[PDB]
Amino acid sequence: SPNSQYLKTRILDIYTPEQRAGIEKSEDWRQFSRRMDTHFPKLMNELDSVYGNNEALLPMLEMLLAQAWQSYSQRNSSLKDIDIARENNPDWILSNKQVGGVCYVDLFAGDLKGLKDKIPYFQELGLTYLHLMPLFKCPEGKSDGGYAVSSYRDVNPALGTIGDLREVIAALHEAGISAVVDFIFNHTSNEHEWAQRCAAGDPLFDNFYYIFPDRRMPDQYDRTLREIFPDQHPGGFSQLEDGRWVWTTFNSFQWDLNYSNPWVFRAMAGEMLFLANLGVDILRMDAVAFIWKQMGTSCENLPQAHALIRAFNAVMRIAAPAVFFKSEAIVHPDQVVQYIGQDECQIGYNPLQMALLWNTLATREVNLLHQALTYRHNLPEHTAWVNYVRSHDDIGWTFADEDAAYLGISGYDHRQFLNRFFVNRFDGSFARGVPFQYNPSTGDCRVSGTAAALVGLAQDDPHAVDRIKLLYSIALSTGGLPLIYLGDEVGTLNDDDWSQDSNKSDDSRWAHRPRYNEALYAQRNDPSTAAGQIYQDLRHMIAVRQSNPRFDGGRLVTFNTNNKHIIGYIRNNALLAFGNFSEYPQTVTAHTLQAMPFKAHDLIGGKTVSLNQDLTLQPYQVMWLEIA
Ligand SMILES: OC[C@H]1O[C@@](CO)(O[C@H]2O[C@H](CO)[C@@H](O)[C@H](O)[C@H]2O)[C@@H](O)[C@@H]1O
Repeated sequence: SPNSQYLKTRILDIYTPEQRAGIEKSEDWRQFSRRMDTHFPKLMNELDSVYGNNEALLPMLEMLLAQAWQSYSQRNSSLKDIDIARENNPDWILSNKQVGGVCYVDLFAGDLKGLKDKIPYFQELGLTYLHLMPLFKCPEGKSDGGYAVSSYRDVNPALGTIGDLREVIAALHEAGISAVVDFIFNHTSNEHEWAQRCAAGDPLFDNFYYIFPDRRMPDQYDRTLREIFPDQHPGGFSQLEDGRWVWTTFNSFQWDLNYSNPWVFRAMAGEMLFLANLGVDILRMDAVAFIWKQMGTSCENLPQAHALIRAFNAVMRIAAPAVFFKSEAIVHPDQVVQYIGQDECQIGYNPLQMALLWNTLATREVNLLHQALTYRHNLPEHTAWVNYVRSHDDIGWTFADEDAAYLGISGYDHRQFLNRFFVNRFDGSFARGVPFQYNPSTGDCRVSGTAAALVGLAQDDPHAVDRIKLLYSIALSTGGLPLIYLGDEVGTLNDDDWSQDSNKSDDSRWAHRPRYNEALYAQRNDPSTAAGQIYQDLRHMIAVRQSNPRFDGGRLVTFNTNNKHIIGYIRNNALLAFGNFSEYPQTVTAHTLQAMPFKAHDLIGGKTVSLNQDLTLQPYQVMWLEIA
């Protein structure tokens, strides 16, 4: 294997002697050279574990590094300052000051210029992080909400131009808001040039995807492949018009990229640099679990997948230190955590917590949630969870069967219950969700619907508003970077048109992808409306979180409340949080509280509370007691 010094000398070989001398003394080169020495060993090691003695590895590597230098050289000075800042503050992601939001540019603000006009609102809300959904060119009609990319460089014309995106990102930074976008690296649309040329037989794009002559191998692979959208097609393959079959983990119009080919990594790494230089702060690593395939395995979470992401991580450490990764791994808890590491994905969605928040609202029992916060919350140094209540996707019950077994709970039976409850097919349910991907051959099913629709706000359940505050209070205080599904802060309901839109009717996820509700946002300052109540509540908690140091970091210690309906935890040994998931008053006995100070101030309600006597919480009430 070649070393950093060797490769760097060859990188400089493109310059004339006179030029070279100049570069070798430049500041940019000094920084690039230093990072090369520090991080290249990791990049080489990761790529070697995956590609081994592949003849294309060395050539691809040198091509990628030359590209990395040009990219870093061209990188804007202001971005380089951020590189230096984060390179020296790896825990910026763990700060209590961070609070994020996510929205579709078209649905929330019309277009990019329109989104720029919303920035003042984002500041009003207190956001320091904004994830904008898929912005680039995609097939018209059906594109999986933009996740079927036809071009990584050309902005969706309906949203604006690449120039508009640059301005948006610049304006976000001016507003103290990091920009977060998707890095859809597991697949492209079947209309992407690479796909067309690969399928057409262009030798330059040979093996850029997985294409088979017939069902022989597809049938063998399908013996162990999980179905993500069984509604769209069985197994993981789709048939071409010419009869061949291509790997399509998701929709038929989304073709899985072939990372067993070194040139594919190089291609995507080039796309990462492009995004990096636009000023992106965090890249949402879409479908990280699926980037490596191996006959006989589930083709998820394989070793090479992790190795590749660590390789990608190394490239940013070298050519754009400010760019961090957000892992999207909605899988088994044991698998979810493996993507999180300073050298892999510094942060990642925490589906376990999100899933259990909803579970607890249904069962009124915090057992599973307590278990999770107790044994699966804390993370390695320099990494953090992205805690959320809802997302652009359905809700999957990804808790661990093994964990549930410890508590005497049957995973399969429990999910059947949860599914029925949230789609209003259970007596007394307050939820008004919609089914998503019911798989007849497995019994699995997910749930679609907005936070408000799932808590009963559609029918005006008097407990709806409090349930929302409760769910969000936990994502906001357990430790990690909280993410607000923009629209939830005013109690936005489901979209009542998607079911009849032929481009959406077969994807119930559009039920919880409503447009900006002008009427609800116009009520956010009125305490008599649900929108105002929800808004002022969330805004208050956001304010408290960002200003109070007791919330800093991502570590927590659970507290036994001795009440199966009340969750309890302590942050920094100074903030004691209680959450009542029962629609009835619930009590934490004075006996249970004997070790606590006699009185404590509650940041939620603002009152001083007595802990030397039974503490009775109102239905769905949450308390943030300062115990130190
Ligand atoms: O249920 C309404 C509507 O949802 C769609 C689109 O996602 O399918 C979902 O619901 C069906 C019936 O409950 C499930 O069988 C299916 O698996 C699930 O995705 C539409 O097909 C249906 O009309």
